[PDB]
Amino acid sequence: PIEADITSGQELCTELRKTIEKVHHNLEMVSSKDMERSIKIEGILKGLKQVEDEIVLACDIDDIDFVSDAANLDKNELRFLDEGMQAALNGEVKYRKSRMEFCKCDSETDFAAKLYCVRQALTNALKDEHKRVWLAKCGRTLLADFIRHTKQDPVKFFNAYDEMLEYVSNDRNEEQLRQDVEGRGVCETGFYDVAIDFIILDAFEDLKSPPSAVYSVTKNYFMSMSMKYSTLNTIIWSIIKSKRQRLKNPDGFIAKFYNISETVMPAITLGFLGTDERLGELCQYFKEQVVQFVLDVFNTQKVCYRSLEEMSEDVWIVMRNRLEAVQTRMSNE
Amino acid sequence: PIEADITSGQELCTELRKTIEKSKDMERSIKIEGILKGLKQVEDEIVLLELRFLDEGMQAALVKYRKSRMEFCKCDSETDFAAKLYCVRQALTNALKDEHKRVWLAKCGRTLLADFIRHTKQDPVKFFNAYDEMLEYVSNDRNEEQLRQDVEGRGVCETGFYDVAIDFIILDAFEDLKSPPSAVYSVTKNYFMSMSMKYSTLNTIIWSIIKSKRQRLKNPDGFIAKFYNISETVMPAITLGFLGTDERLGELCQYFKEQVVQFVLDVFNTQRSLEEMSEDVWIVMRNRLEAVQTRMSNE
Ligand SMILES: CCCCCCCCCCCCCCCC(=O)OC[C@H](COP(=O)(O)OCCN)OC(=O)CCCCCCCCCCCCCCC
Ligand SMILES: CCCCCCCCCCCCCCCC(=O)OC[C@H](COP(=O)(O)OCCN)OC(=O)CCCCCCCCCCCCCCC
Repeated sequence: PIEADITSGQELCTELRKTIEKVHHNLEMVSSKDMERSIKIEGILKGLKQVEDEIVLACDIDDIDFVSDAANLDKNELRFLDEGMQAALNGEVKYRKSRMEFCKCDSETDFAAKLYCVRQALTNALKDEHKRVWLAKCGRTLLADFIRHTKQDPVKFFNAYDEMLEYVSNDRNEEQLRQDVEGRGVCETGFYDVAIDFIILDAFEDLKSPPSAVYSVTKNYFMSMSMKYSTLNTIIWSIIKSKRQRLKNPDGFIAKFYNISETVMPAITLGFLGTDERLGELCQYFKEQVVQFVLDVFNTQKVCYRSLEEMSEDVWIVMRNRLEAVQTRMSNE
Repeated sequence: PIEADITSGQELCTELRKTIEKSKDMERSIKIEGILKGLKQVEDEIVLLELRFLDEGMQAALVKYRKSRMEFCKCDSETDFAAKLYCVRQALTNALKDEHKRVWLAKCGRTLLADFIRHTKQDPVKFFNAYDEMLEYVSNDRNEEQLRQDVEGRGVCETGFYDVAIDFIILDAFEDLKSPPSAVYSVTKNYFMSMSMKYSTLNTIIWSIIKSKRQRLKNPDGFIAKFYNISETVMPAITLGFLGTDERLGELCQYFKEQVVQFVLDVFNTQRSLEEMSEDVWIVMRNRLEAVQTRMSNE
């Protein structure tokens, strides 16, 4: 492909030189400006010929990102995958986004199966209360360390994070949590469906297509970090205030998360859409490992697709370690 | 002719430039980057290288314009558009041959927008400099060609007052304020922010957007850049007015919008001659602008 690109480019430059040559020969035939044009075109032709010979012969910010571990990838028989496969063929896998290509799967059916399996493994591993407690504490210190890195105070985030932790731990709020996400088109209420697909992955998607206004403000090389952040918080606060008006329940799941968004979104936007390579690289490492986690659990060659307990162990290992590497990347500065 | 030929080369270089944009591996990247560097250099070089008056406009199209506002002025047909418009163009430019009327209208528009920036408890000093800088620009006939190439580049047909000021700037402004980005609208209509908080946030956004737009201009001292200077200064006050929570400023904003629209409606109303309608269009214009500056002055 690249060879084809340069091949066509070589043809373009050759024709371009031919065009300039004709003009120069012509201009040569016929005032100071007339001679002036011939002089400039002459120089233009010289440079284009040199270039010809040479040919003949939201902005992502990269950051160190390479975490890997042992994987069980020696068998082709994966009853668990087949169970999801059969269920997928059965017609019991209703997705909300179908990120099959994002998960690098073969077809909707392979994604549909692997999803049904990943749903099971994640919720199964999160049956352990210690794992839920550890994961919450890790996400807290991770987002806190970042909000710290923007020279901000994460108290309000702690309040929203803790307020949200009490809601999900209290099972009496389960129906409302469903009524919310189901009203926003989410099908099941597992961790992946509500946390990964609905919140984070959509957030990484929303950060790739920001309004022309907000990004024009973030990428202003004449604004300090402080004024960038101050402007962003006002916008985010006013939008979440504007969205909170439309909610059917002011203490429901969407409102409880909007409280977290009001606090952590300003710092995250400033990271992804700012001009600081330090803050931007932190965001990319965070994004790259979260995406790599979703990529790893959707690979029969990285996790164990044979049983619930094997996959539950594997998906928890990948989740636990990816999040730690990010929290470390954040804690050390 | 030869100009078209060099224009053809410009297109070819532009396409090649984009195609080029699309240890040995690193070495090749450096080499192609150098090729792209040089290609852009020459690219830039190449770039540098009964109804009497109606009858006049009637069948005159047999009238190049930008937007068909046939409904905007509620006349019979598109062709009735071209006549009434061709007709309005002449009257405005003819009446604007008078230096006294040019001076009065400029003086009126100046104090009007200043009262606007004042209503936001702001200082219109920067606007005054931007307003004057362009007034010197349009008054100097040596900038006439550049003023064409700019507006000509944005699809404007004629260089009269109506085509550049009303059709191109004002009426476009009334439209863009009706479809604001989801972000800017939520901030202005935030009933929990003070007047100061809204204006300051709006100015930061507007200043940064115009910086992002100003980067794309072909002339940093051309007509469009001179207008962006006016926009950078008065637009924050105007946006906060139309989309804010103050009913005093909002009502003032609405009165201004209603007065300009009815003026455009009146000049496109038959119930004529070159001098007779030139007299008529100026009186309505003079009267509409005065009524607005007055209601602005008292508040
Ligand atoms: C970009 C970063 C964003 C960070 C902020 C937003 C995301 C985190 C905060 C919101 C958490 C929602 C929890 C409920 C979800 C749900 O409903 O999932 C249900 C899950 C799955 O088990 P189950 O309930 O199906 O088991 C039923 C058995 N019969 O179990 C829960 O109860 C939730 C478990 C997680 C609790 C939160 C832990 C801390 C936050 C996550 C850490 C990582 C942050 C994101 C990294 C990309
Ligand atoms: C939404 C509000 C926006 C406000 C800020 C932007 C608009 C106002 C400021 C910029 C003025 C541009 C002038 C060029 C226009 C043009 O092209 O008109 C061309 C006219 C007509 O003659 P001619 O040039 O065609 O003759 C060509 C012969 N060869 O003559 C001019 O030279 C312009 C005369 C007017 C000068 C400006 C008057 C003061 C500003 C307006 C105040 C009231 C508000 C507007 C009400 C409709």
